[PDB]
Amino acid sequence: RNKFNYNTRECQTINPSIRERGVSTEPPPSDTICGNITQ
Amino acid sequence: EDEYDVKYQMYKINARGENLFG
Repeated sequence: RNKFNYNTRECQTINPSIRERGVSTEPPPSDTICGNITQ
Repeated sequence: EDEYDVKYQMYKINARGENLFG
């Protein structure tokens, strides 16, 4: 009107996506033997 | 038709400049 007409603008940022992923470890295995003593 | 059409488009860019300068 008195200040001349303004000018529209646009800006947007980069929005990464949210993912839900779940993984597992495991208890390592073990061995259990029995032996006798030789002569 | 063509005559008043080109007149109309001239009038259009006229209005563009006039609204630019307020």
